Amino acid sequence: APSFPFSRASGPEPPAEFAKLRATNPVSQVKLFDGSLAWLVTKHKDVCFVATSEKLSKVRTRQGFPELSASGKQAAKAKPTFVDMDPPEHMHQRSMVEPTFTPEAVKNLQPYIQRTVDDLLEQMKQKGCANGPVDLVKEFALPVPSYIIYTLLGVPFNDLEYLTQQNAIRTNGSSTAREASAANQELLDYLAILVEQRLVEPKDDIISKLCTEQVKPGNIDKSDAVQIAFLLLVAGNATMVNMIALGVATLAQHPDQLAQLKANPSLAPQFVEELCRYHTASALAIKRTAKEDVMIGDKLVRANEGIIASNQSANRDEEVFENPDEFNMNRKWPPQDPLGFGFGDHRCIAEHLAKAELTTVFSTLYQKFPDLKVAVPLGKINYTPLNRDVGIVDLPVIF
Ligand code: HEM
Repeated sequence: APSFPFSRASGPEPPAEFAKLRATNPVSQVKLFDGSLAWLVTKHKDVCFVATSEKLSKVRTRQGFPELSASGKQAAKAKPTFVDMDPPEHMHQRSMVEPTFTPEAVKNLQPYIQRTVDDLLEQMKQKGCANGPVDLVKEFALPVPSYIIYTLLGVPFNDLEYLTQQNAIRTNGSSTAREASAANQELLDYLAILVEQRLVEPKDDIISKLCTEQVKPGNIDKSDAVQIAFLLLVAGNATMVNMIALGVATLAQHPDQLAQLKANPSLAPQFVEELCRYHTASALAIKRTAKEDVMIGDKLVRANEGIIASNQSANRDEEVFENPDEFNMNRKWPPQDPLGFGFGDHRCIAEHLAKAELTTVFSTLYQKFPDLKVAVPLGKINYTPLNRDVGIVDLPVIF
């Protein structure tokens, strides 16, 4: 059994194993870091089954849960939030915070999302690039989702820049473990204080809603509110940063499609849909353990065996998406959903917010900077390490 996670084939490409497995062995066994074996599911139809089967569990203290690193094994000890829950506990807690992320709520947020993107673009303009390229990640891709989710949670404007840097330090590949855990503690301590404050005078933010509607009535206590706030911050922020940077790099690689976006910004929604299919930047979140024996394709998965469902592979599934390895914002879409945001009950709570952010970015960025160019040769883009989810560490641009 091959070791898993697989490495990406190159900077921007998924692992090569997935295409071979989809063709010859779509439900296979892989070896995890601790020597345990898990089942790996690679086809779109089987990923959807894994994501919805009531015979499968996300509870991480069940025997056989497929942890991918040693830190995940000890993270499993903590009291769980809804990301790690099965029905009916899952939707009991998830529903406490879902109101902010509904399509209607996200529509109402659209002026604020646009103003955030406008302000940060204008800041970048004023900084200019007269002394060399600027890092689109540091200057733009990192603060845009950070400022928005921090603001929704309830962080005041003056604290945004410090907390944005601390969260970036958490996931920066060159941070030492001491730097990353210090940044982590800094975030948790800040959130505990903000929870104490909002318990005394609620405002109009997510933490206030949790304090007023759940903590004070005693449905949860204040430490649960901190953990839930923390989950909403760290679950998707690094992914959002990567998607923004990957969209710029991808457009630099497909000049003809960038030219269409420049001439018709209203193509931004379709560009975003294809971006999220092609660059599946969160590819290791659909994990389960079997509560009962379950048959997947031609394989029997026994109770207490772990399953990893690759939505990355599913998003390149030839049986669903014609020419899946071509980036084509003008593709015709089949009836089946792309799985960039997962599937089923656990499907990303922030799918609509994330797409609204991405759509706002790519309908605005080239109207503001029509001559935006990646400043280094495209073969020299600093992608995330090949053993990690696809992403971009820094992206020098001029404009
Ligand atoms: C492009 C941006 C993003 C992508 C590609 C993405 C992707 C995903 C994926 C693949 C999952 C697993 C879903 C499943 O189990 O089927 C997920 C879950 C989740 N994501 Fe996102 N995400 C993004 C942005 C965000 C943001 C901005 C937030 C929070 C503000 C967020 C919060 C969550 C949470 C809380 C879950 C767990 C949901 C549950 O189990 O009920 N994500 N996301």
